[PDB]
Amino acid sequence: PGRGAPLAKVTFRHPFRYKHQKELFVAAEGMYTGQFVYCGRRATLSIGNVLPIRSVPEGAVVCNVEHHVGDRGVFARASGDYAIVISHNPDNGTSRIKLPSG
Amino acid sequence: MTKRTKKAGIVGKYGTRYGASLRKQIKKMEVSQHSKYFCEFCGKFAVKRKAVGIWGCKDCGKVKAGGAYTMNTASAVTVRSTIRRLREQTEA
Amino acid sequence: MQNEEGQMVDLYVPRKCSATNRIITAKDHASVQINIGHVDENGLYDGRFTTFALSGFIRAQGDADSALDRLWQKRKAEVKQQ
Amino acid sequence: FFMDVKCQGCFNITTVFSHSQTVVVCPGCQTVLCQPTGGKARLTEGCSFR
Amino acid sequence: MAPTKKAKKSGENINNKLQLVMKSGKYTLGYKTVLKTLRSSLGKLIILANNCPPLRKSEIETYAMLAKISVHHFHGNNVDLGTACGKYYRVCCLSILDPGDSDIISTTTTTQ
Amino acid sequence: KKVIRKDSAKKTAKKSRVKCFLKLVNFTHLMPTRYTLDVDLKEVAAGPD
Amino acid sequence: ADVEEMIMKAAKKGQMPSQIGVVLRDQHGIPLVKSVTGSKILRILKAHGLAPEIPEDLYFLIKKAVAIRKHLERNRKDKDSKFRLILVESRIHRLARYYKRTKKLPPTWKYESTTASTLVA
Amino acid sequence: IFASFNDTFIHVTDLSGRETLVRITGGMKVKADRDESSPYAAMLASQDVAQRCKELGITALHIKLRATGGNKTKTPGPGAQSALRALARSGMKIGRIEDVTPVPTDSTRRKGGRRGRRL
RNA sequence: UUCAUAGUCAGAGGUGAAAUUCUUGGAUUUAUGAAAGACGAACAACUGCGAAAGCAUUUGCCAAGGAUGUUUUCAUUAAUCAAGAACGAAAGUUGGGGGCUCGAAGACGAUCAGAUACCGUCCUAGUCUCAACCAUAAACGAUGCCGACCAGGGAUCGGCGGAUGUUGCUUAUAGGACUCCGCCGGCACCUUAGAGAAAUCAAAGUCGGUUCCGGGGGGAGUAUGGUCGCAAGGCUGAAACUUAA
Repeated sequence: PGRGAPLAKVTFRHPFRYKHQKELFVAAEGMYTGQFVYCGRRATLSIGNVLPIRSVPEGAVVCNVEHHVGDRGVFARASGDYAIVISHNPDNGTSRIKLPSG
Repeated sequence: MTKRTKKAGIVGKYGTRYGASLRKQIKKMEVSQHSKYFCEFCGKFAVKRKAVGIWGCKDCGKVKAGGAYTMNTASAVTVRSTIRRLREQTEA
Repeated sequence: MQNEEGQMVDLYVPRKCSATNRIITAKDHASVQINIGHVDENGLYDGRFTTFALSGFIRAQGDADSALDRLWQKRKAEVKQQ
Repeated sequence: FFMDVKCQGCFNITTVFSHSQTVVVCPGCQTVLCQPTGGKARLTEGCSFR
Repeated sequence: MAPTKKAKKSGENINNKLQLVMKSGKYTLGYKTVLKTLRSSLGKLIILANNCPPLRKSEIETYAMLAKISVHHFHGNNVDLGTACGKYYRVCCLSILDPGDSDIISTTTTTQ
Repeated sequence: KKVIRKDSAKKTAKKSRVKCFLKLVNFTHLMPTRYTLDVDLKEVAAGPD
Repeated sequence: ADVEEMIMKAAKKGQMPSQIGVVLRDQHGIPLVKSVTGSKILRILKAHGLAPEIPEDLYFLIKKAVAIRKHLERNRKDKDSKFRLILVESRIHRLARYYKRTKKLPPTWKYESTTASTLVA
Repeated sequence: IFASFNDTFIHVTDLSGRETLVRITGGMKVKADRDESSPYAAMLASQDVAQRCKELGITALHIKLRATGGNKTKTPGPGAQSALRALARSGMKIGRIEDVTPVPTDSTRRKGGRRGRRL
């Protein structure tokens, strides 16, 4: 209700202690029950997976982008929006993203 | 058609009251959701709307995110295709 | 260096394999006859060729247009892969 | 047309049609004969017209 | 077309000779009886025509392994394989046995 | 594979054939994925990748 | 004259039903059967033959049409943009409507089967 | 010794011509134009200008720093172009090689007559 | 194009001539590097292919269709067809993503008597992608679609029958092509004699099949009603009257 678009309920089950797991992550277009979600650095480049910009190929539309690392994701949130990662290169220094405003 | 001249879908919801530019759009954009849809997993003509952007197949029960009004659309399709192409160039 | 490998990658043997493929590819068009090129793994051309026609002849043209100057520049390339 | 052919290996004689549609197997064992192909089947047996 | 170049999907000519098998086929239609026939080891080929769920594809594949089958993932839930099999077929899982014919299983024993 | 959950109720036990096929197929997926890994590792240890 | 020329190089009666009649029974395929043996012998089948019994033939045109239709229907449930494709699928369905004019007047079973076969194998 | 090196570029637009003498490194030593002197406009579009510019550059380029060998590189056709080169000879610079290397039209494919600017 | 970095000075941009614009807070022009978006130069040809609209990076995948050759099947099975139904550029429309060059309208400068005009700068939807509409274009080959016959001539592509050896590969050898003729389908030009009003066509021929459809111009592809479309509009479709064209 707080934004009028859907979440996908994800479990997430991995261990340790502290271990932390859960929950209702932001939906992308095309996420369905029974699809796999991968969250991290060597996640597959598939819609719905989360990973650092460095790992993403240039020219791929992304959402829930961080301002700052581990803030978990700020830019591209609202319904049908997306940022576009234009540049990287192996960019040690900077990844250039275009937000939906341009 | 049946007993319908112009056409309708929703248009009774307006009645005579309400008005035209907006009526060209709104039949189209509620009714395109209403259109039984074949589930991407199973294929049966099950898919129906749970909420805005939420779609669910009655037979298999697979529930999906999608456009507000529609099960899908051009934009989602394009994004998936680009991602797949990028992964394939990297694999190379 | 490694970026120069990673993008160069492999040998004289892959230049030939690459030449071979562009010659198969070509025909499509009209039928005749001239152009092949292979653009590398980073950013040079391995070579450019004078062809008509065939699988052995253009591996040869590949071998030949990969003579000294072009041959040497993959040999520089390939050494940099290390 | 009609064509009498003899298997070189089999050294046997057989009669096969010209430019056949499928692979021609030696009746003696099953060695290849003429081949269909990518058209115009030709061949690899020898003789003359029957 | 040529070995190294231009379009080609000629493995799909399996469908033409399968339809042609199906004509007088011994066959098996639907999971409950497909399950009876694959557990009787009889089948030599199965077709799975829907984007069948992990659990519900792998069970058919394990029966295929217990039998002596090859698994054709037609998998596109349109099911135009259903044209042959009877087009009321909105979902299709299919086993092939003695059609009174059959190079078709041999034809598709090489992939493309 | 019951999670069971509980009656007297309106409950929803998770489904009997499906949670054995979800374990047996997890195991039927674990045994080839282990065998392929056990093959891939046998082949990589012997010669290539 | 034509036929007589072939008789002298053939075999013709008695031998031929046995030679032909294995291959039909693995499963169907009449033009394939003509392309094996014995060569001379099977050529003069059409110049002197009734022919023998089979399941299929009469079905095969319909069977093959249903067989293509079910895969084409998948690619008419993924992306509409294949505008060339819709009238490939429509052509065979509807050639089937033409075929089941002529191979419906001589015999029973064909009338009954050929409505139903459309979409179900 | 004449290592003799000084790359020269001829930059063509129909309207006007300007030279920049660069080096291998990519910094620009000097450039010279029309309009450093008075005639401007439809006095620019001249080839006379291409000469004057071709020289105004050179006279420096050479006495002080002293380049001699220089590779001539030019871009597609201006009125000034031919005349640009022609003065490089009388430059008392030894022209090393001549390369035309323009930018072709190359699939700058749009309606906005992008294509036309290029030969 | 944008961003960053290098270097650097008094212009640059633009045209008929100029100005708008850009411009010292260091531009532009110049070098290298990154990201994004668009398109496929060179190639691309009297050229090939799809039913048509149309379609051009190479490359990989699924799957279709027309050539041929076979003489296998139906053995003349077939053909066209109002209604029905499908596809149907661009531009418009609508949701959502992207949004670089471009770019209506609009903002302005010059012109000029006026310019809201050509010409210049700037500029948004659009251009584009996925979803979904529309049903129209000088949708043209200005030539409906089916079949038969009736002149040749230069070669173009595909295959096919080769003939013929050689490049050239490879190397038992053979095609990719090449000297080199013939067939089959399309193409187009060059190009005929009886037709066409002639221009021309060699199909627009000589006369047979079949559908649609035509009505002197303007009024008018308009009115009104029905039908489809979100709307734009489309299909459907007259008269009063006016004129000696």
